[PDB]
Amino acid sequence: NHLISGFENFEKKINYRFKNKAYLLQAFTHASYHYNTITDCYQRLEFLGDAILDYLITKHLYEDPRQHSPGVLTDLRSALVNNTIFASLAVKYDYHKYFKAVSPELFHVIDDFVQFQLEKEDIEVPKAMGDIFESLAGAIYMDSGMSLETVWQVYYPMMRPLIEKFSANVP
Amino acid sequence: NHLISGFENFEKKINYRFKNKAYLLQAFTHASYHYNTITDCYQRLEFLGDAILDYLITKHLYEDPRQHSPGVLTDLRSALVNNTIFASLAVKYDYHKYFKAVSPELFHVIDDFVQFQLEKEDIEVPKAMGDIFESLAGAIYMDSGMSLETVWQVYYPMMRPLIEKFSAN
Ligand SMILES: [Mg+2]
Ligand SMILES: [Mg+2]
Ligand SMILES: [Mg+2]
Ligand SMILES: [Mg+2]
Repeated sequence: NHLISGFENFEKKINYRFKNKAYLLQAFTHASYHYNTITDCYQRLEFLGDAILDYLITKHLYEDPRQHSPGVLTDLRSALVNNTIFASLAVKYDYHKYFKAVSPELFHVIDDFVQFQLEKEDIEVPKAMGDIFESLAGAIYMDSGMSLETVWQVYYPMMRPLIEKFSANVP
Repeated sequence: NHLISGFENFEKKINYRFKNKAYLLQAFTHASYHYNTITDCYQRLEFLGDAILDYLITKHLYEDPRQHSPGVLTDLRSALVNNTIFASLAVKYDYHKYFKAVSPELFHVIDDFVQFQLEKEDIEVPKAMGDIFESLAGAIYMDSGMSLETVWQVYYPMMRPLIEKFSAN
């Protein structure tokens, strides 16, 4: 191994410590990362985290005292639950530094996207960065004994600025 | 009281008795149903129910001991969480008999779909039936104090046949 080396720094950035680091490793393992022979890649956990985040965001929007009407609920959800915004948040919280892959093509797309985001429509969005925003939510869920509340404790702080920005002026 | 007349039979069909029948009424109230001026229409409950069902079905699929691959999980979820399957289940459980709306076109589309399902690509699927499969889940969630487990106690029995069938194919 060197597989889990360095993960403590990520845990500090999102403020969550894994009990079973295998979940965190799985979350960050791309299908091309053949050097990880101890867990699967992140796809199963992405499948799970995807629905988890959809539910948590939906619930938050539904409960917001601003009492959005249905068309607005729908627009807000569309704008907060999509691969592009999930990627932008992943790179904002350094997920790309712990991602594991073997892909010069991913490197290129991620690198351009990360640069472009820091200076902030035809920039290519790296879908994998959105996918690990989802997979990590799944990992946290699984690590905490299937606790939605733990996931939201971690994820709400990262999403709150866009939630507030969009809920004041809906795209 | 005019508005909730006969809802006790629906409650028996799905095996859930509402603590506050307002949520049941709201779940079945289409935006066109101008006679109801005591609750909102179903759309806010549909918004919530939609994500609730996607979570519960995703979770079920992920936990299945066959350890479906990602590709399979994704295909099963698409086959199980779509407006058409939801509309077919709503109708199978008589949701259409309690739907409140003012729209001949909608009821015509529902009638034809209900018939087509009894006779069982061409047929028009009434989106509103899928929408109220979602809204009722949202309603049960609210009525039960935002309990995901109560929703699934009601909804799993309705979905199990299709979950088991698609999961074997
Ligand atoms: Mg989703
Ligand atoms: Mg994804
Ligand atoms: Mg949905
Ligand atoms: Mg719907």
